[PDB]
Amino acid sequence: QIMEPHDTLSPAQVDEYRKNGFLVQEHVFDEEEIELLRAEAAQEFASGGERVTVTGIVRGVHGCHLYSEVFGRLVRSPRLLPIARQLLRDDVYVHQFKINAKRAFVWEWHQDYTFWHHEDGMPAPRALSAAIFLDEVTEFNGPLTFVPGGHGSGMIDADVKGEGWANTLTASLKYSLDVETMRGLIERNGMVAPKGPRGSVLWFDANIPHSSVPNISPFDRGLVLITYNSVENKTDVTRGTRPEWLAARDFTPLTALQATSF
Amino acid sequence: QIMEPHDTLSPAQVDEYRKNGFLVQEHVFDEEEIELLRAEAAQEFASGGERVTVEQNTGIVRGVHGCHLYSEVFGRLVRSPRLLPIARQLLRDDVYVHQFKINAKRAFKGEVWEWHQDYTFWHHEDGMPAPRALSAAIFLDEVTEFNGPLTFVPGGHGSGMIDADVKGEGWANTLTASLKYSLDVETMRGLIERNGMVAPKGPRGSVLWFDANIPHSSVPNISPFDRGLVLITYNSVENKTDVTRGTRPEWLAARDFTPLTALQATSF
Ligand SMILES: O=C(O)CCC(=O)C(=O)O
Ligand code: PRO
Ligand code: PRO
Ligand SMILES: [O]
Repeated sequence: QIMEPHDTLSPAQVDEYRKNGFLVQEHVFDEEEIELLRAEAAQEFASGGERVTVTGIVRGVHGCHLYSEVFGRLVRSPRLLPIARQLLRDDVYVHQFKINAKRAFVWEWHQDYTFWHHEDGMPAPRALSAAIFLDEVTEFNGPLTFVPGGHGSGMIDADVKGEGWANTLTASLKYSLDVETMRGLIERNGMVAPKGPRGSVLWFDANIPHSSVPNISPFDRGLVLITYNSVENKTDVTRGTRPEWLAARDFTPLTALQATSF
Repeated sequence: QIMEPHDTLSPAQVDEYRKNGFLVQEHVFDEEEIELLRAEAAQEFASGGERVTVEQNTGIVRGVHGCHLYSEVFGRLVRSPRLLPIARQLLRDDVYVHQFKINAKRAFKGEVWEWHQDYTFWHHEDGMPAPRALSAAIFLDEVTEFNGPLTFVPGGHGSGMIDADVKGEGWANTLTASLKYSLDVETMRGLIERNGMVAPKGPRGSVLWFDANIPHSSVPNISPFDRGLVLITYNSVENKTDVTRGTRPEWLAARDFTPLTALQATSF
């Protein structure tokens, strides 16, 4: 049995990711694969307990690669792992895994690294996220939106609206970026909401500012977001404040799935 | 503590490797790193017992095999961030060590390596099912025209297995001056008349990457200079050898196919 030999990004793709802070690869996973991932997402939303977040409809579920065999395999996929290694220039592990159901009918502006630095003791922004598109992403179903090049600043200041971690994944975020700071970033660099078909992968930098608007449209915008971190960049578990299913503590380097008879 | 971020080959470098079947990177390891490896090699030649091979005319050391299984230093080298990411890159897979050897090719007494493709050996002796493997040869000494450099047929890997005459049952003569698989003389001449021969040179600490199927040879060293090479053969995990058709011990042909991970920088 055989897996396709590992594909990595071209030098122009790597340049684009480094310059913009994001990159889309279209049609990484096929329809049948996506539908497997959608079924498992639905299982996780149904049975995830305290790892589910909520009007009261599912907003997200966290940590599923620790609890689902299917998602545990996904993060080792040869479509994903080799690019994560290549971009981070290290062995890698999963810092965070989440499925953000942007149901058919806000995430405020933020840099992920800001969260992971302060909540989890991530020492440098040497991490990224791969967002797998379970639905077509269009202009109308609340696409992730970025300030391109906005990661080159580094961490940007934000008020800490909370003395807990409950508000880290609510509509009102613990470390939101203010209107004055964003207006500046946006006037300088612009805003971009990358689009793509079901099965695409959107890669984005831990430090890139991003947001998404409410989805009142008729279509869902399900994303599976896998955050890969450099093993060298492992979080300081002594500054960590969160459960495992938000901030991993097993730093074992990931290895790629091989083709087996089962 | 910080390891330098993993460096991979450029697209030009990869293209050169695929087209020629070999590639030199100069100055990968520094003198002090090489000296550590030289000292460990000397330990392995002194204590490897049955894993050590000697030259026939004289009894001086020819080779030692499997050291990554027995030396911690050599166990870490194979995981080095200077080596592992390139092997992963070139084999487009996770990888493991099929074979590890140190070929000492001393100053005046070092003997021939006749023309051979490594893959021919690994396929028939060890059950490697495709040539999706490569060797990284670390230069413990400057390799020059005169100290018996590995010599290749550039592009000679792109015909698969070439036809060889087999000498005997068993495997002792896989490591000798006269090899169990010797190449057909007219096919050799034809290969060479169309592709030429090249002996890559380079300073101490270089790495010479070469394809599992590239024809290669080396002459005796009559310089007053050693040519110690540490040869690490990485194989694709997908391409793991079929251990049911395997005829040799573990220190010639690995059985543990666990994918390798890179060394990190720790406080010890
Ligand atoms: O449409 C979505 O929100 C993606 C699919 C999903 O999250 C689910 O199957 O429950
Ligand atoms: O708390 C966290 O880590 C995730 C990622 C940024 C917003 N919510
Ligand atoms: O027997 C082997 O495996 C090595 C490679 C060719 C010569 N000796
Ligand atoms: O080799």
